[PDB]
Amino acid sequence: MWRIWLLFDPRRALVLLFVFLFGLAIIIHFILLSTSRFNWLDGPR
Amino acid sequence: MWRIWLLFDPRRALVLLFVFLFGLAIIIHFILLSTSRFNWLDGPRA
Amino acid sequence: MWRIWLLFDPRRALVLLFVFLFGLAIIIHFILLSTSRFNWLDGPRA
Amino acid sequence: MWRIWLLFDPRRALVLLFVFLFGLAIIIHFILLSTSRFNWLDGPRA
Amino acid sequence: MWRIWLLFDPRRALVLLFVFLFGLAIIIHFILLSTSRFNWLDGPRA
Amino acid sequence: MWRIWLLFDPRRALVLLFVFLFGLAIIIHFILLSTSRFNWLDGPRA
Amino acid sequence: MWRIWLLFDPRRALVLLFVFLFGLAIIIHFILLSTSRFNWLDGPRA
Amino acid sequence: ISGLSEAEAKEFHSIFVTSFFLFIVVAVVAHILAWMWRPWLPKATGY
Amino acid sequence: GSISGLSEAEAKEFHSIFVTSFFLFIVVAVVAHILAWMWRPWLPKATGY
Amino acid sequence: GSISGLSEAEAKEFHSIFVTSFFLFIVVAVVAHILAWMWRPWLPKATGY
Amino acid sequence: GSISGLSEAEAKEFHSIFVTSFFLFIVVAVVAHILAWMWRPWLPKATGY
Amino acid sequence: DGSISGLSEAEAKEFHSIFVTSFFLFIVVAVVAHILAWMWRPWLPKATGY
Amino acid sequence: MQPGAYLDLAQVTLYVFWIFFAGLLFYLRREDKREGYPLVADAGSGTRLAKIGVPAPPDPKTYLLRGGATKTVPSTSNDRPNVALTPAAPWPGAPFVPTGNPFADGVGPGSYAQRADVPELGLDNLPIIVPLRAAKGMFLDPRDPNPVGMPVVGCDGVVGGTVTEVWVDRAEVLARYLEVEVAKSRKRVLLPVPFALINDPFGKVSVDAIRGDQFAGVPTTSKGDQVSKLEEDKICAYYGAGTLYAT
Amino acid sequence: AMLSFEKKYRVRGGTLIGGDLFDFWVGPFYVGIFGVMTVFFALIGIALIAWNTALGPTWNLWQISVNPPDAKYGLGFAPLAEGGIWQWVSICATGAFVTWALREVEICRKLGIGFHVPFAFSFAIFAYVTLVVIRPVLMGSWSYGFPYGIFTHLDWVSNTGYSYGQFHYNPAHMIAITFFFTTCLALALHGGLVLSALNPDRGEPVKSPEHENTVFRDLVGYSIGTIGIHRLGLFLALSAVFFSAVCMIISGPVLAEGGSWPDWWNWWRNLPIWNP
Amino acid sequence: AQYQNIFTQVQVEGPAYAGVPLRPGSSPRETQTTFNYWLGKIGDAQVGPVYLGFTGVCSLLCGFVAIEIIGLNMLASVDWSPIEFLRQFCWLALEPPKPEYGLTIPPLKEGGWWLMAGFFLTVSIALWWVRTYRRSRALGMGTHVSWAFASAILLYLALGFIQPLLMGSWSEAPPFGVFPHLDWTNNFSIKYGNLYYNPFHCLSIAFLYGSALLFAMHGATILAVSRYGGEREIEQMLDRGTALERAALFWRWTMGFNATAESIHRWAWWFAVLCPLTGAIGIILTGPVVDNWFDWGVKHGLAPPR
Ligand SMILES: CCCCCCCCCCCCCCCCCC(=O)OC[C@H](COP(=O)([O-])OCC(O)COP(=O)([O-])OC[C@@H](COC(=O)CCCCCCCCCCCCCCCCC)OC(=O)CCCCCCCCCCCCCCCCC)OC(=O)CCCCCCCCCCCCCCCCC
Ligand code: BCL
Ligand code: BCL
Ligand SMILES: CC[C@H]1c2cc3[nH]c4c(c3C)C(=O)[C@H](C(=O)OC)c4c3nc(cc4[nH]c(cc(n2)[C@@H]1C)c(C(C)=O)c4C)[C@@H](C)[C@@H]3CCC(=O)OC/C=C(\C)CCC[C@@H](C)CCC[C@@H](C)CCCC(C)C
Ligand SMILES: COC1=C(OC)C(=O)C(C/C=C(/C)CC/C=C(\C)CC/C=C(\C)CC/C=C(\C)CC/C=C(\C)CC/C=C(\C)CC/C=C(/C)CC/C=C(\C)CC/C=C(\C)CCC=C(C)C)=C(C)C1=O
Ligand SMILES: CC(C)C/C=C/[C@@H](C)C/C=C/[C@@H](C)CCC[C@@H](C)CCCC[C@H](C)CCC[C@@H](C)CCC[C@@H](C)CCCC(C)(C)O
Ligand SMILES: CCCCCCCCCCCCO[C@@H]1O[C@H](CO)[C@@H](O[C@H]2O[C@H](CO)[C@@H](O)[C@H](O)[C@H]2O)[C@H](O)[C@H]1O
Ligand SMILES: [Fe+3]
Repeated sequence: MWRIWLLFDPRRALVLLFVFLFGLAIIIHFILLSTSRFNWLDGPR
Repeated sequence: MWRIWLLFDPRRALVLLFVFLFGLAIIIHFILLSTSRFNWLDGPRA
Repeated sequence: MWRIWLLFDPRRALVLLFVFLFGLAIIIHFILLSTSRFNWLDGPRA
Repeated sequence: MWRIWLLFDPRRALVLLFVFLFGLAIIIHFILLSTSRFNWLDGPRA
Repeated sequence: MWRIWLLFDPRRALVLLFVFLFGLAIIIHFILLSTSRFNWLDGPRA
Repeated sequence: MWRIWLLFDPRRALVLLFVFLFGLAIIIHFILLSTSRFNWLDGPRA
Repeated sequence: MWRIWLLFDPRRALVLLFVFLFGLAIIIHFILLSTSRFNWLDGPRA
Repeated sequence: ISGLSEAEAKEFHSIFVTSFFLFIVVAVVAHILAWMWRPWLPKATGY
Repeated sequence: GSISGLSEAEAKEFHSIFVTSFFLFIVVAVVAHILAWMWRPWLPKATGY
Repeated sequence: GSISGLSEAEAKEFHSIFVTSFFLFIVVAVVAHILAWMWRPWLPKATGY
Repeated sequence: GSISGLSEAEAKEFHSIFVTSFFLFIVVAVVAHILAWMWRPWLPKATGY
Repeated sequence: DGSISGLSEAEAKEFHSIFVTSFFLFIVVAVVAHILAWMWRPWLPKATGY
Repeated sequence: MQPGAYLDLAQVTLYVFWIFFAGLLFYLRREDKREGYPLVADAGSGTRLAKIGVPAPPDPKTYLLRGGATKTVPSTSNDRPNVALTPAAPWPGAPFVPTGNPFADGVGPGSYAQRADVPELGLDNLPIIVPLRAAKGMFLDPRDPNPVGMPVVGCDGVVGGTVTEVWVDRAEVLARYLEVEVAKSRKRVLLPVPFALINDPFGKVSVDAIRGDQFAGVPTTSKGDQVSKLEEDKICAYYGAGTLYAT
Repeated sequence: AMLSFEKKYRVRGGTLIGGDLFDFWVGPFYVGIFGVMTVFFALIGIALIAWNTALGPTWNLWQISVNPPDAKYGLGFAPLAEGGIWQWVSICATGAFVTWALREVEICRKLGIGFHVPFAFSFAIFAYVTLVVIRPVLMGSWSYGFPYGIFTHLDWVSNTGYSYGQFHYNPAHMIAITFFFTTCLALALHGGLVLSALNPDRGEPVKSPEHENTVFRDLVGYSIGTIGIHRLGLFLALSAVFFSAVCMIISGPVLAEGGSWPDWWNWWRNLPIWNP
Repeated sequence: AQYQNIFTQVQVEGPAYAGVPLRPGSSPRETQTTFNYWLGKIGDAQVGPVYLGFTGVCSLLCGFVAIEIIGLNMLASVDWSPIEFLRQFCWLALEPPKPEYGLTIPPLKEGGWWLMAGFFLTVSIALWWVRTYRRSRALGMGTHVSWAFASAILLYLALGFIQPLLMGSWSEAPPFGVFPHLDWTNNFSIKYGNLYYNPFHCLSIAFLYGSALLFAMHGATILAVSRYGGEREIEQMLDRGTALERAALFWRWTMGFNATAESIHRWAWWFAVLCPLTGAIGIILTGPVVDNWFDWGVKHGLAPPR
């Protein structure tokens, strides 16, 4: 599996991975915040 | 079967495959969240 | 772990980190300020 | 901590700091002026 | 503190500072003239 | 304070000063005309 | 033998002077036309 | 690639680590105070 | 030389004049603010003036 | 040389002056905030002020 | 020629003709204004219509 | 050099003579037309109407 | 995503578009940096590390040419980084002043690039910029003025020479240059058509970029029937210098 | 701060006002005196918008709005709290646009190129001035300008449109829409053509302008050329804005505010060739 | 410096150009070719030759079948009078089917002719797309033009086919007429709330405005540096001259960033293609997903409840 780095530049791969991860995290957070059961700030209603 | 990679450079094919799989998974998850029976956050009564 | 600084320029990394952190902090503050419970200026009225 | 100036140019970091600080102060002052409790010119009802 | 003039040309720094100060003064005067309590021309709304 | 003409060039400082003063006079007159008490053309509004 | 036309070129001063003067005349005439007392075309708006 | 010597990389890493850790400590104290002001994470029926 | 292009002597001279002018500016501003407060105070109470 | 292009002596000199100015700024801001709290408190209770 | 493409004597001829034509335009405009004033005087009395 | 327009002095003077004659005939005909039009219905009413 | 919930399909689609558009902006700004990088640091800055900006320049790109050769961009050999200029002040952002003659040094508005010293070859390996006397089958559309014979005047009314030929572009039929014989020299220079007003005075060609007496200094061509790209760029820059330095 | 080839171009001279005092760069940006002026105007306008928003009910980005004065003020000056902020923001915006154009002129002079770009920006400045100055004056009051809001000036556009029957029947409006759509078509065509000539099929050399002429002579039977397409692009983009400005000038000042554009076209239906 | 490059001063005339020889697998071109003096004042003077093969001829035949159907229905709606046809030509149309027929094939006088004309026009447009792709491939060039055309085709299909499908009725489609289709546009906006509050409509308008802005900017820039040989955009990329250097430095000193001789055409391509794409998405969402855009805007804080 260590050969993937012979296929992709580690710098570009790492930057793209971090950007993808942050985007996914913030999107999941906002989806949870949009609901009513899992809204942790003002609560359910 | 390994001859497929004599036609397609593995890097481009792999990037395209990952984009395709991610998009498909996103679409399936959102379709499931759209319904009433398989909504796993708020539940039934849509 | 120190080897990550043989890959990326530390100047651009620090500028990116500072911009990202300031944007995140400003967004979290604005999100809290637009709620009723966590509005610390006018209070829980609205 | 003085080593931060072996990485960044002090002359331009100083101007960037001035701009950032002035912008932040202006934003905070307008936020205060927009509220009812902390409006120091005309007072509460707004 | 006199060393600040080894980094910045005094002419253009001075003219930029004067432009900044004039803009700030104009903004404050407009803000005060736009209120009701601190309007020094017509007076309070009533 | 004759030393100001060692840092600046009078032929350009005069142009800049005259343009700035004309603009400032325009601003002040426009602001005065905006009011009811200090309108010297129609006088006070009905 | 006034040195003013030795340090300051007349052909460039005259055009800018005329631009400013014509603009000011237009501004004043417009301001007078847009009023009820000093509108010389018809008069008051009754 | 970056253009940094190995010693410079190690020194930058040490200083970066200590700065990050102090920032984290300050943030944790801020969060303790913020929870003391108003707790989040309500119950399923509200606060 | 320096990034600015000045020497220590010129820098110190300009700094002295700059401090003097800044201080006269601050003095006039403080007098203006005292006069403006005597005209109308700001910072009301939680119920108004 | 160094990435910035400065030496250690210049870095330390600039850092001394910077730290001094930053600390004066911080002190003035702390006093401003104490006065502002004396004028209005913030952080209300869950039921208002 | 020159920047414009004219000599000095040519420029003086042009200027003489320009001036005399502009002067005739101005005098006939003045006559027109006198006539127009006799028809419908602007600047009327205290409240004119 | 030469003319900025390309016409020599003789051609210029001839064109100018013909132009002046044509303009003058146009002006004369216009003046007659305006006298007739005034005789039909005048303009420039008094401040209260016709 | 259920009916009545706050989340709905339209806003999900909108956020998908926002993410795609951020990606596209990054891709476009990445493509924008294939020429002129890394940057050249100003005065009073460190020169140990390169400045590239946050969208990093992409890897070099290779184009396949007609004959079988290749061309790798960025073209670093076209920059001319060492010219006769001196800084007008020691602080960053200060303009430069020419130390010598800007018409002959190639600085400022009279600056040219170090292009390849060969003519453009066209689709049959024959130069495309060609005098009309060497392009069999082309003529000048008699409905338009014939510049051949007209004198040329500078920005000061002085006559600098006369027009003897028109150089055309084959495969893109257009008049690109005029050949000018200088007044008292029997030598030939080129004048770009966009720099000339044919028939501005009825029988002349007006060039308001350089003075009439400066046509003697226009660079010349090696061969009398073809021009290289470097020579074209130099001839254009010479007339471009007059826009600021003709006085 | 300079590109790899930029140093030989950063020479002194080519200004209009100010001499060599403002003849420097700040990063990539040239400054001049008009740069200082335009940044000043922009910052005053932004601060005024922010102050007007603090006086309002919300900080929502989509709902911010600076409303023009009431119709009872005519073409005079309104109080700052009841319409004057709109007038001063309009003044500041006009100043910023004019100074931006003049800075572009200075940059053109320094580089030694033509003045086509500021001339083309003057058309957009003219359309803005027609919308906020000329038409409100011809109508009678500043209350006819549009609000400075992301979603409130769209409501202004729709109300103004429905004030004339159906605005689609405005003929200048039709010509302007045709020019806009043609501009989009031509931009797509030009971009795609240059890209396909520079990035050819797999295993091919880079193409030439003869291939570019051939492909459109094979598609539609005519090709305009490399200078012709840029001329045509400028022409179309400027004609669209010219005819939109004309479209707005004749609506209200010429056709009354209660009229209908569909009924104008009846001039064609009443021609004596077929009218009775 | 005083000559603006708007019009050609002197025109050069030679023999007609037959064209680059075609890759094997194509018919021969035509030979008729002429020159026009006025077209040469702004651009190129040669007109022709044209290439017609199978796809172009079939495209023209289907398009003329559709045009003939539309015109014969317009003549029948006016009792075949040519005088009354010319009197009101912009007010005539071929209306879409009636809402009571769903997606079936309606009677001829109630939607059948409309459906047949739509079918043949769609086949014509698809054949023209195939022709663009084929003509581009026959010269060894890329296919960017056909993939830009596909976006306009997609907006056309969304307007006429996809949205009626998802709504379950042919009546949701526009008529074939000059003024009637403008009336259809107005009524479509009125029927589904206010189309100003559709965010993809807003994005499409932004991209149309940006397309005009960018094409004006690019035209003005290329005309300004054409004195240094700037109009040869392909040779200026393989060998950078001073024209493109000045062009890039203008925009760098103006607004901070610039492009290359090629990337600006990518900006162009993308801003032109993104208008019909966002438009098609917004049209597909209108009706099937959202039926009142102002209520959507109120729900997401675009406007006060009003
Ligand atoms: C949920 C939220 C999530 C997060 C959201 C946000 C996420 C992040 C988004 C980021 C987007 C990209 C931005 C760039 C990030 C990466 C930067 C990088 O890699 O290097 C910098 C990089 C340059 O790299 P380089 O050329 O190699 O130079 C390397 C060195 O920096 C050269 O070094 P140098 O020395 O030559 O120059 C130095 C100079 C460099 O200056 C600059 O580069 C200026 C510009 C900076 C970047 C600005 C970025 C702005 C981002 C805006 C984001 C959008 C805002 C939208 C707002 C909307 C409002 C409605 O200054 C500094 O760097 C100073 C740094 C050090 C400061 C020290 C202060 C004191 C410390 C010590 C304290 C005391 C301690 C001791 C105490 C005592 C102990 C005893 O910058 C750029 O490329 C600039 C252009 C980037 C694009 C700009 C436009 C983007 C679109 C903006 C739209 C909005 C409008 C405009 C903004 C409006 C704002 C209100
Ligand atoms: C119900 C409403 C009516 C209607 C009512 C109106 C009204 C009212 C108007 C239009 C106008 C237009 N309509 Mg209409 N219109 C309708 C339907 C349409 C349809 C359609 C498909 O149905 C189309 C394509 C159009 C198209 C058009 C254009 C002809 C025109 C907009 C272009 C323009 O004004 O440029 C002008 C461009 C500008 C003014 C841009 C100004 C640029 C400035 C100088 C720069 C600003 C910079 C900024 C401040 C700073 C940014 C810096 C940041 C850092 C980036 N309308 C409907 C039927 N329409 C407008 C018009 O023609 O005005 C001239 C107009 O007023
Ligand atoms: C009152 C009316 C509504 C309105 C109703 C609509 C409706 C409905 C639509 C738009 C659409 C658009 N509107 Mg609108 N729009 C309004 C106000 C505006 C204003 C404004 C200033 O007020 C502007 C600038 C616009 C502009 C726009 C564009 C962004 C967009 C059109 C894209 C396009 O290029 O299609 C033109 C291109 C095509 C239609 C594709 C071309 C198809 C093929 C390529 C052509 C083949 C021709 C064929 C061969 C010729 C022979 C055929 C036979 C002769 C028959 N609208 C108001 C609010 N608008 C469209 C959109 O996509 O938005 C979501 C759309 O459907
Ligand atoms: C990026 C989106 C924009 C766009 C792009 C675009 N349009 C395109 C293309 C592209 C990239 C083409 O390649 C294609 C084309 O051929 O352009 C020259 C085309 C095209 N866009 C056209 C029209 C068009 N585009 C429009 C819009 C837009 N097109 C968008 C704004 C509109 C509008 C606003 O309504 C119209 C009316 C055509 C000129 C052409 C597609 C021609 C076609 O499909 O023909 C079908 C044939 C018939 C209907 C038969 C009847 C004959 C004619 C009435 C049709 C036109 C024929 C003529 C163009 C060529 C004839 C040559 C002869 C020698 C045979
Ligand atoms: C009563 O009513 C009628 C009208 O009066 C109201 C009319 O006025 C007319 C019209 C006639 C006139 C009076 C005008 C004069 C015109 C003519 C004289 C021409 C006569 C025309 C006809 C009689 C019929 C014309 C039909 C044609 C030209 C072909 C039609 C083909 C199809 C409809 C395709 C079938 C549908 C399919 C397959 C759907 C697939 C989807 C697509 C959109 C893609 C289609 C693509 C292809 C099939 C081709 C692909 C080709 C490729 C890839 C290229 C391959 C490589 C090659 C080079 C071959 C008629 C006929 C009519 O009756
Ligand atoms: C059962 C399935 C299988 C079939 C369906 C297959 C689907 C795929 C069909 C889908 C069709 C959709 C997609 C198309 C929708 C169309 C809209 C998008 C656009 C409408 C067009 C708007 C124009 C303004 C029309 C004007 C035309 C008219 C003015 C010209 C008339 C010509 C006359 C004068 C002919 C000259 C006079 C004489 C008599 C000689 O001829
Ligand atoms: C490039 C073009 C390629 C083809 C693109 C389009 C392909 C078709 C898309 C997939 C089809 C989805 O399937 C489609 O679903 C819609 C939405 O419920 C149904 O449409 C439905 O609309 C509503 C309910 O929502 C009812 O009033 C209607 O009677 C019913 O038909 C269609 O009857 C069915 O055909
Ligand atoms: Fe181009």
